[PDB]
Amino acid sequence: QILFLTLLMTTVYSAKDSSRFFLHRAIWKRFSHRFSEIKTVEDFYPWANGTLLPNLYGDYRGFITDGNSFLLGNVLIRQTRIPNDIFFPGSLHKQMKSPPQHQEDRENYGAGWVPPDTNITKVDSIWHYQNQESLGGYPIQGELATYSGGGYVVRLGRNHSAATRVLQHLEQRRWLDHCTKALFVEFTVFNANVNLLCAVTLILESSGVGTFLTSLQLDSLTSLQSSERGFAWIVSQVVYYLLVCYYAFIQGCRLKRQRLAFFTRKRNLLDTSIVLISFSILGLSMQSLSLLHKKMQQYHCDRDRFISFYEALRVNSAVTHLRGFLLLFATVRVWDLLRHHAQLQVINKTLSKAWDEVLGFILIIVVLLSSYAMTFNLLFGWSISDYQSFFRSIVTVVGLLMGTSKHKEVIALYPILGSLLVLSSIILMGLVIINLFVSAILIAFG
Amino acid sequence: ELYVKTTLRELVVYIVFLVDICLLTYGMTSSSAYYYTKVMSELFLHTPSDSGVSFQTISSMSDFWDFAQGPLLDSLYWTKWYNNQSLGRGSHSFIYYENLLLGAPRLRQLRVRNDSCVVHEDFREDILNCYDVYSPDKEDQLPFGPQNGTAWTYHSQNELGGSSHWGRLTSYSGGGYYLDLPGSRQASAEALQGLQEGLWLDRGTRVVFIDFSVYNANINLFCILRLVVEFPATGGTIPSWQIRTVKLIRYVNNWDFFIVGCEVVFCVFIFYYVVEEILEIHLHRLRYLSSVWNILDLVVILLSIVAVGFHIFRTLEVNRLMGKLLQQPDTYADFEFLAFWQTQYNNMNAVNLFFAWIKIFKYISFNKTMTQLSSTLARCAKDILGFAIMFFIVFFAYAQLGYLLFGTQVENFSTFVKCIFTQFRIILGDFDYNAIDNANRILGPVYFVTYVFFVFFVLLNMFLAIINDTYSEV
Amino acid sequence: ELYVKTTLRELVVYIVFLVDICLLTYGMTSSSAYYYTKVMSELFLHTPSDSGVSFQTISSMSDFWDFAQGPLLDSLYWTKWYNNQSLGRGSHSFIYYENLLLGAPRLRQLRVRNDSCVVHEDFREDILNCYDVYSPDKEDQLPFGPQNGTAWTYHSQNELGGSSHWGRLTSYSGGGYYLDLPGSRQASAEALQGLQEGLWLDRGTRVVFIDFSVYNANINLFCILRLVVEFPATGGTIPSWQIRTVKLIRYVNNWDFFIVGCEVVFCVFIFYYVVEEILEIHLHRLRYLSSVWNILDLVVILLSIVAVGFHIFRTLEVNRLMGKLLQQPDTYADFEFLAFWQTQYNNMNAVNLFFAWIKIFKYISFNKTMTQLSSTLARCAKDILGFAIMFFIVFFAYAQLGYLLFGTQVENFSTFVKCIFTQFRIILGDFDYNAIDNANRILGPVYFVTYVFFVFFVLLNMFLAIINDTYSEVKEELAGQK
Amino acid sequence: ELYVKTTLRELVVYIVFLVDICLLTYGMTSSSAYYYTKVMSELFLHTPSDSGVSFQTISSMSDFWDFAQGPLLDSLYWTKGSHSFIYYENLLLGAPRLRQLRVRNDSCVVHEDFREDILNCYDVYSPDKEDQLPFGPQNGTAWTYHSQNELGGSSHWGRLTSYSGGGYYLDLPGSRQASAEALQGLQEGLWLDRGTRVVFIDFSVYNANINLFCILRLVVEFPATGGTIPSWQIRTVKLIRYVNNWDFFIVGCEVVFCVFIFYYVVEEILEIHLHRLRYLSSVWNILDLVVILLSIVAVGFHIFRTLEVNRLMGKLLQQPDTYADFEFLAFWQTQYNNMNAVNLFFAWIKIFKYISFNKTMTQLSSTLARCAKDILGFAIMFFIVFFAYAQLGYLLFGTQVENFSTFVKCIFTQFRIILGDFDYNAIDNANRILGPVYFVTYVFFVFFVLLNMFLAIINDTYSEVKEELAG
Ligand SMILES: *[C@@H]1O[C@H](CO)[C@@H](O)[C@H](O)[C@H]1NC(C)=O
Ligand SMILES: *[C@@H]1O[C@H](CO)[C@@H](O)[C@H](O)[C@H]1NC(C)=O
Ligand SMILES: *[C@@H]1O[C@H](CO)[C@@H](O)[C@H](O)[C@H]1NC(C)=O
Ligand SMILES: *[C@@H]1O[C@H](CO)[C@@H](O)[C@H](O)[C@H]1NC(C)=O
Ligand SMILES: *[C@@H]1O[C@H](CO)[C@@H](O)[C@H](O)[C@H]1NC(C)=O
Ligand SMILES: *[C@@H]1O[C@H](CO)[C@@H](O)[C@H](O)[C@H]1NC(C)=O
Ligand SMILES: *[C@@H]1O[C@H](CO)[C@@H](O)[C@H](O)[C@H]1NC(C)=O
Ligand SMILES: *[C@@H]1O[C@H](CO)[C@@H](O)[C@H](O)[C@H]1NC(C)=O
Ligand SMILES: *[C@@H]1O[C@H](CO)[C@@H](O)[C@H](O)[C@H]1NC(C)=O
Ligand SMILES: *[C@@H]1O[C@H](CO)[C@@H](O)[C@H](O)[C@H]1NC(C)=O
Ligand SMILES: [Ca+2]
Ligand SMILES: [Ca+2]
Ligand SMILES: [Ca+2]
Ligand SMILES: [Ca+2]
Ligand SMILES: [Ca+2]
Repeated sequence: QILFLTLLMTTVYSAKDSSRFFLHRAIWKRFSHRFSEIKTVEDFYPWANGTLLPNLYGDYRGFITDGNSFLLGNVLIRQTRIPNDIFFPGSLHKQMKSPPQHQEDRENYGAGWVPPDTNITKVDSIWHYQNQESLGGYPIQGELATYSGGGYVVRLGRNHSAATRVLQHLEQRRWLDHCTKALFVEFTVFNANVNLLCAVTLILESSGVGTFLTSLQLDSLTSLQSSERGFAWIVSQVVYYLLVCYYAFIQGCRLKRQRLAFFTRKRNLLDTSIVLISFSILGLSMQSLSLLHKKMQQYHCDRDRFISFYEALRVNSAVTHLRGFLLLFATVRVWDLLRHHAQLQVINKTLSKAWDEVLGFILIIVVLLSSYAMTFNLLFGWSISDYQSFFRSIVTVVGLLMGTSKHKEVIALYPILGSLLVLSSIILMGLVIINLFVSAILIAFG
Repeated sequence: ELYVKTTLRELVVYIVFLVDICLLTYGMTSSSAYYYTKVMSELFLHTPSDSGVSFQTISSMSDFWDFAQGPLLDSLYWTKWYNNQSLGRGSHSFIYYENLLLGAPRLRQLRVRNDSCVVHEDFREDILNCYDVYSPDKEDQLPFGPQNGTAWTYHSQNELGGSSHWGRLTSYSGGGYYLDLPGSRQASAEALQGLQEGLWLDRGTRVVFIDFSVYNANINLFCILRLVVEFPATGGTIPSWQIRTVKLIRYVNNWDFFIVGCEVVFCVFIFYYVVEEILEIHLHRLRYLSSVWNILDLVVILLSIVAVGFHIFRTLEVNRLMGKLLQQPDTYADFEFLAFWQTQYNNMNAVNLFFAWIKIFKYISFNKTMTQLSSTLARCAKDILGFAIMFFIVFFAYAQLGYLLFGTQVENFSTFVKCIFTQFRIILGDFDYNAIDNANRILGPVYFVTYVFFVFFVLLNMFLAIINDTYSEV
Repeated sequence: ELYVKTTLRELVVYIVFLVDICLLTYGMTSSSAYYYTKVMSELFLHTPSDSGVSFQTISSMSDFWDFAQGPLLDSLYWTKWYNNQSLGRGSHSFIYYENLLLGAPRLRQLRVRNDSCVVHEDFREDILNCYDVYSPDKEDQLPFGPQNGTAWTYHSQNELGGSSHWGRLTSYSGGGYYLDLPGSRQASAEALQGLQEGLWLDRGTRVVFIDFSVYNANINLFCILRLVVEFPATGGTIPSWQIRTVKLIRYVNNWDFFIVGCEVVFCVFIFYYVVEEILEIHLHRLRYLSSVWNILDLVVILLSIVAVGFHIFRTLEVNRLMGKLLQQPDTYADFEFLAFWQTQYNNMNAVNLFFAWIKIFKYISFNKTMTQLSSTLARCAKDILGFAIMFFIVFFAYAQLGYLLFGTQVENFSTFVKCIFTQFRIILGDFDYNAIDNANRILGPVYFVTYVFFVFFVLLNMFLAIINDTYSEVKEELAGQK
Repeated sequence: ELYVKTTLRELVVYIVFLVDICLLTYGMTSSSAYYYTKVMSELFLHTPSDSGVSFQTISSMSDFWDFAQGPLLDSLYWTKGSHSFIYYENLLLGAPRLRQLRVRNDSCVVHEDFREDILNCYDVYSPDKEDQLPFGPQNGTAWTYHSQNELGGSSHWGRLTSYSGGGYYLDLPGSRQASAEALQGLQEGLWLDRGTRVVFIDFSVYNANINLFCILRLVVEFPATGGTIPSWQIRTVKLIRYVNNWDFFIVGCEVVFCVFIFYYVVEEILEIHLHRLRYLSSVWNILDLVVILLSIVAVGFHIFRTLEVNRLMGKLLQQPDTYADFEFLAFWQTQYNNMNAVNLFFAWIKIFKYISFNKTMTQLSSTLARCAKDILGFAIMFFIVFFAYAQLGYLLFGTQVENFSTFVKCIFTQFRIILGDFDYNAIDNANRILGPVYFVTYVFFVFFVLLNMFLAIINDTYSEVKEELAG
């Protein structure tokens, strides 16, 4: 049906937002200032005091850094550790040790990371452990690991006064020391000028050599109304969602009269999936808005408490991923509906001899790219950043083929070898295309 | 063979017309218009203050006042040599000792209403203000602050005889809250101090303009500067600028007095080409509309007419501006309208010349010099259309996908049109992939690799299709 | 195969000639000539002052005096070690402790006249004087300032013994107003202060040159420095420089008493090639001007004779300069003329060597038809001429359009030939799309897209045209035989 | 079509060898050898001093003494015994060493007209003209010469000269105040004067969480003309430890690889017995013997590496406060890496002697044998003009541009221009007249020879089939 497909594509090509870019950009620009100059955990305190507190409490009571963005609740600082297993190598060079990779801290210590006293429980201290279930469940995927959702937790916020109080109380007592793995700073913000709820996480994680990597993760979600997006949008969507139900009924009465062979035809698997996805999208959208509302119900009871909006943002990311698939299926279905009602065969069956050119030319490709990717990764993977791993090298070699990446540093590093490798590539491709010419000109002559 | 089409009597006449319009359009471009723009933009956009805030790196309102106090009055007002000996010419400011500052600079501001939107139901007793994005119907028109001067009351677009402006987010209207800066530098410093103490820039502010103009008489040129700062409803600031070097007065020396003869012969040539094109349509009533070389003649005629009209418009407008500049100084003179329209006039002249050259390509002919591919795509015009649609539907699907996956973290994907042009540029070998790999660690590489393989597939198919055609029959 | 032609002996003597000229060219190029220029150019152009003004970031008449009194005198005059211990050799500046400063540096200036304009009547009451852009006809020759020194009166080009100079805006003359800087750093600071106090850079100034030169004896080399600042009619400054490393003194070594043995061979080989290129004219009275090898055999002889002629002039002038430097120090020695012409001599020698290398196909040529192509010059005589004068029309139309749209904003489109080369580089995948998109975000994209589509179209057209033509003629040449 | 070649057994016993040779080259590589290099480079090359002088921006002797007494000592000494832990985790091994190579006082006799101003002359560096006498106070180990055999060391092919291995050295003491005192005493007397030609700073660090050595060498060359040219080499070494599970696995696969190469060499010499002649016909046999050679030298270096590392560690803990030469190990481990990558490439592409794919890996040789004697005469014609352009570009530019400063640099610059990596503004600012001409004519020459070769092979095919069809 023409109307059904045109409505689907205008409902996927629409629903864009031009403010989710500028919000992310403003926030990232302000909070990432001088963040990457933190190497050791000794520097976190000048940075926190200089470019984290002036932005969290920005000269309008409640908003971050210019007004325009309300702060929702407390600000959390969390940290996961490795057990203080006293190493002090010193005279330990013969039979050098292997530090364990099975270690995390889960014990309750007491002030100064010492043994605790005879109240063995799990109190809410900055020294006791907090379960992920007790906490807002959210495993964070950092850059060189996937840290847990628990740890040692402090909350300092809603003034500028209490923030500095606890920031000078943490440093005086050595809360952050050398047994500290990743550290996280978490808060949430709401912008009511362009209804958008953003969650900000700042990750300071530990590498092998004593030094830290810094990163930001922003995630936003638009809680408008899902229905009050204005006129001329509700009408198109309502007719589209009525036609989706029509087609669902069509495919239902088609399956009942079949009981089988429904999965043998492409024209059936391509519409049922579209129907299911179109239903699930609106289902999950209503569900996300409900989750947000009932989590605001908690905020209105007692603010001055940390709140995690992670469930709503996660189901919203599900809604987003279910749109790439809707778009893909719609494109395939449109292409088929067009190639049927107009004899528009793409290939003149020169791209096949009944099964071989399919898997007799996607093996040449894989072997050649694996060869060049492995070699480039072993040769240049210790200095150049585009060849750190095998898959980075795969993408970079494909880019070399396309032209977006240049051979300027691999020639500046290893001229004698890098030149011969490029030469091999070029000779191979030239021979391939010359064969493609001569076989073609010899076919149409014999 | 390049045998000549329609009689030499026509080719020679068109050659004369072509060289005439070339003399016209190249006699009015100056060799020192790039360096003028260069030095002026480098003086106003790059000079930093103490704390190092240049206009290109403004990021807050405090930064804005930092720039507006220090390196804006220091650059606008020049009253001493470098050895602190005073220049002779008094009461005027000559920037770089050569460029006379015309009139008075102007600061303008466009505000939004305290209640342009309604806050969400949950945050209705925590958030008390809603400031929508800019729109001409949501625009504060009430006094604020001390509520007295011209910087605190609203002036319509017809009181402030002014025009629109296409910024980086929207198009802004021509009215609002303004202030004209006075003669000396200390008076301007005090005026700006008064604008900053009583809080002129609050969260209702959406855009700020700084307008001024300069004239150089050594070369005969104007430079009109407009510095814009936009404050989105999402927070942040975005600076931009328009610096237009133009020639509004254009009859000073003898080389210019020669150009009036070329202009007269241009008008008589247009008269000839409009009487000639009618005797070509008086015969062929509607068969005339079949030749493609006839739409081009109409377009060239139309564009020449429009240029001839803008000539006299510009003359009258510049006379009025100079009069009002001389009679009542210390007032802002709207040079930006004339500058914008002169720039558009120059663009139109460039396009018209580009089409004149193609018409010369029409007058002479070559038997078959590049008709070789046209022949093959006139013969094999069915499968190439299938390939065109199959390439375009996937191309747009990929553009939308790239807008979905990235486009909150990367700018090149923040808009559908930006996605289209970013893909077009990928095809040519110009792309920073590390951005989209930081943005998404799994689907970044997938997007990139599948897109590149799709492009290569389509090109391979097209080549195998067209080279398998030059060998069909023998 | 390798079809060696022309009485192989001739090849074995041309190879000797080739080896001789490569011995004569590479025996006078130093390997340490790049690291001389590098340090002498990063000392004088990248050294900031207290305010942070290098020579490359001069943008006012005040930055010029910030730099000329700070990082210039600091770098010119070296008199102590890095531990504040005085150098041994006194009353002589040894830059970087190795490079001897020859003579005295010179500051020269050219200014423009006062009434060299018209002040079109609308502004005739506000603006009173108009100074034009630089041109020799409109040039000031009167005294100004205190009106008595050598920095306040005008000296013609024959009086200074000067020469032209090609800058970024125009080509300046040789005369002007100058000041020599002799003696210590304290004697130069006072002179520069005197020039600043009484305004030396005023509204009429159009260009300022700073010239000097150093000599290095470890490796027998000269570095001649000329730093130019141009003050356009619009205001501001444009800094540029020419830093030339040259070997003006030839023989001090043991290798060089051998290379002279080479060069006398050169001067007889030339006599062997001009005495035979006249016999061919005697035998082929006017058919001698048929091939182009007899045209390259004239250019190479001419360039060789010109080099032999320049050698003598260079020797005489370096003797004159070295004598003047010794007989009266504390004065400016004009080394810039000789450095310029030595660089031009080097350029001409490199071109001559390139032509001598590609003249090897005249002797030892292979046999792929003529060049495995003339097969396509069958129907090219009427097709390629039609294909070029139809591609260049549209190419130059695009060039003009790009110069008229952009060109007041983007530099690559500042002039016509700049747009020509910019488009040539766009074809090769070397473009800056953001500049074009900012200059005009409606016609910029249109220009770019239509241009790349046009070039892709003509590429595809040429390719399939040539393959189709060669196919057609091979097919008909098969058909004609049977 | 797609079919296994020449038998089923060799293909499986080769896809076993391929899988085994991929794990032996990923048991040497670490994934934290790039973070480590990045961090140590950021520490020692980018950290600025007061006056803001990094190592990358040293341009005189004053800048050298500002970097040496500032950020070098600040980056080499941390605390919170009698040891240093950089960033708390990277232990400093032994003592850092400064070394200097000088040149004689009378080496490059002055011209005639300048010998009354300039008295003595110092040539460029070369082992012939070199200074070996004491200077300054003539007292310590930094003011006397020690030959290359005493200071057990090797040449360094850094820049302009390939410097020797001896010279005048100083081993920095333990604490920071003692090193500052030593460097100040080294400066008060002119340790760097007109004779100095090169200065090396060598040290090494060891991280134990990840198992790595970072070996740093910073070179500063003082040309015969003045100023300085700095360079650096930062390398990383593994030091595998044999307790774990994975390491026992790696020992096992090591033994397997040795067995495999023994099998392959015996098979090659076994089938050489059959059909002695024509054995040089196939290129695959050349590939096999190449892989064999590279594999045996691989195991050679693999044993020598362990020998030298145990020697180093012995000397290191037996007597600290001295200098432990890690530079030899780093250099040759890098060469071993570069060789193993190539061996892996060859082993990967050696599977086309096996399972085969059609219409490409059948007629590339069929077309290559046909496209010969018309391309060998097309390569002798391309390289003449290629090297003519190389010399023209070396002589036109090359006093101003670095990419044209020597001949081989011009060769690789032209190669990169072909690949599409040029800096046109540099060439254009060097010469405003001949820069553009050089560029344009070179590009046109390349495209001309490309399309002529294309047309040559096309017409070859045409003629061939025409003579093969209507003959
Ligand atoms: C935090 O920053 C403010 C302003 O930068 C400063 O006054 C205060 O002393 C700082 N606190 C510490 C502990 O340095
Ligand atoms: C600081 O915040 C705490 C709770 O977060 C509150 O009790 C206290 O009144 C606040 N102080 C000020 C000065 O607002
Ligand atoms: C600037 O000029 C004034 C008056 O001409 C003088 O008092 C002052 O010393 C000069 N220099 C400055 C302000 O640095
Ligand atoms: C918003 O602005 C208006 C402007 O007159 C003012 O009257 C009002 O008090 C402001 N605040 C609120 C909460 O409306
Ligand atoms: C505002 O304007 C009124 C009108 O004259 C005047 O009385 C008042 O003083 C002005 N206020 C200021 C701050 O200038
Ligand atoms: C610099 O040299 C002078 C010359 O005697 C000396 O007085 C002064 O102390 C030195 N300053 C240093 C070495 O910092
Ligand atoms: C204009 O130039 C003339 C020529 O020397 C000079 O006499 C006159 O004083 C100048 N006028 C001004 C205002 O400088
Ligand atoms: C300065 O000028 C006077 C007269 O104008 C002249 O006699 C004298 O030689 C000049 N030079 C000086 C005083 O150094
Ligand atoms: C060269 O240096 C040596 C140092 O061993 C010194 O004895 C000799 O006098 C110097 N020669 C000259 C000519 O200065
Ligand atoms: C250094 O000089 C001292 C005298 O100042 C002497 O006793 C000693 O032997 C010399 N050599 C050394 C310390 O190696
Ligand atoms: Ca017509
Ligand atoms: Ca001849
Ligand atoms: Ca290993
Ligand atoms: Ca074999
Ligand atoms: Ca490329």
